[PDB]
Amino acid sequence: MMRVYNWNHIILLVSDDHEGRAAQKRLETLLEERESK
Amino acid sequence: KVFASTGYGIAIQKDSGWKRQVDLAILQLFGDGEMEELEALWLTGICHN
Amino acid sequence: VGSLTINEERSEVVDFSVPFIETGISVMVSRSNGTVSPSAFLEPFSACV
Amino acid sequence: ERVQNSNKKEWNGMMGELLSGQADMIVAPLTINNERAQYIEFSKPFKYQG
Repeated sequence: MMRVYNWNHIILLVSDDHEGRAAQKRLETLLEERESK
Repeated sequence: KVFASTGYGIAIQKDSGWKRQVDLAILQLFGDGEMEELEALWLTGICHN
Repeated sequence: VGSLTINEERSEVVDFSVPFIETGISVMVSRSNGTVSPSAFLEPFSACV
Repeated sequence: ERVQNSNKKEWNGMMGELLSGQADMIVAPLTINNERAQYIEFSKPFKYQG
């Protein structure tokens, strides 16, 4: 959804549970990018 | 009493992310004081004492 | 990597690193020195005696 | 400093507030190391020291 409308700010709320923690881990691994050049 | 107060650094292209990790290594150099030893190797006078 | 200074009209163009050597503008002379004791021993004794 | 029975090293002081987001920008006798530059972005040194 970022660079759909070029969006660049987010504040999250995690469910204190394995579901929210695992989703947070997945998005944290997703945010490891922009290694240019 | 130097009338100016500035510093010597390195020029990088704009928006080049490598300079962060370069400055981390610069502080790694600063963390052990090797540049004082190279100053003893390079920047040392005679009757400047 | 040459010995150039970080300056305002230079930092606006490109990206700069952390300065690693403190620098400053001064002047230098080749001066023989001395002093003057002006017509006395400058306040010779204790003035009470 | 390491938080007890949680094996987590946590900053204190000014960095206990700024890295926790509780504070805005800081003017200080900012002694610069590798770790503070790792977690806090820095300006150029205002007053050279030793």
